[PDB]
Amino acid sequence: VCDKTVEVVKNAIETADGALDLYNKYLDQVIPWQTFDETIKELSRFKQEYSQAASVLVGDIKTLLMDSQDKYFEATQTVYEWAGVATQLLAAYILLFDEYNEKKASAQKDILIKVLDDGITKLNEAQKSLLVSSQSFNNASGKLLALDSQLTNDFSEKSSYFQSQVDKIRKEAYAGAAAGVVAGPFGLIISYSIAAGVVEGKLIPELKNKLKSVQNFFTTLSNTVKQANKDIDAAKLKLTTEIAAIGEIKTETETTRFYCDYDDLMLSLLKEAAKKMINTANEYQKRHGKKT
Repeated sequence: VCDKTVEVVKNAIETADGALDLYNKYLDQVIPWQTFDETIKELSRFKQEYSQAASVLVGDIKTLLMDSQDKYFEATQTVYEWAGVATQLLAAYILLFDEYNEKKASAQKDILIKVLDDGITKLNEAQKSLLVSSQSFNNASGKLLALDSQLTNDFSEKSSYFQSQVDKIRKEAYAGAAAGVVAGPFGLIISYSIAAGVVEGKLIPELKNKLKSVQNFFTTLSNTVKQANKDIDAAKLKLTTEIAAIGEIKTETETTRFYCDYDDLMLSLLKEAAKKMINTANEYQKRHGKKT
């Protein structure tokens, strides 16, 4: 009757492991969290130079990115705790094979069920955080679209904004000395001969270039936020399936007798299945700050 018991336990461990791996090898990897962290820290740059409307957008975008990041870490710390429970519990599971008996088999059953049970609990808590993270990415992406529209309007050659900058640069250059340099918006530095229009219509292309690069930046962020959103959505969807499968597996395990006459292969296969999740959990915790 062993091979059914073996099936159940292997499936239990591998299923739990696969859910953990949706964080460990998917979420932690395919979303550029680090890039987002750098971006958040930079977004206040040049805040006073944006139009009133653009400024509000950029600000709101920053907050929403901070929230998305905060929520992914909230998810991470919940799953971390499960990982820590799983790694110690599965090591005990492995050791209980030593000088096996019916008591130890019963102990193994309690251990597996706890790992599954704690898993369902923690992963479900984590889902709520992932959903919020998702909704903040989504709201951010919408605002990034509005911002792109706002900037096209602002940076348009015939706009009040753009003209207000062209003449500011001109005034400073006429009030300055020849063969100097003039500072513009968003960091721009220009040579006196470009600004004063010694060669007419050659200052504007410099301003256009700067403003376009600002817009290109927000477009790159938009593309990256949109992709992050699909990826987080795909993971949390897949997690809903896996959480439910863990639930069915827990119920089956509860009605499963662990004490049987396992052959050598079966023992090895069971130990290996447990070891693999232990490794996954250790790699996860180490990435998220677990110190030796």
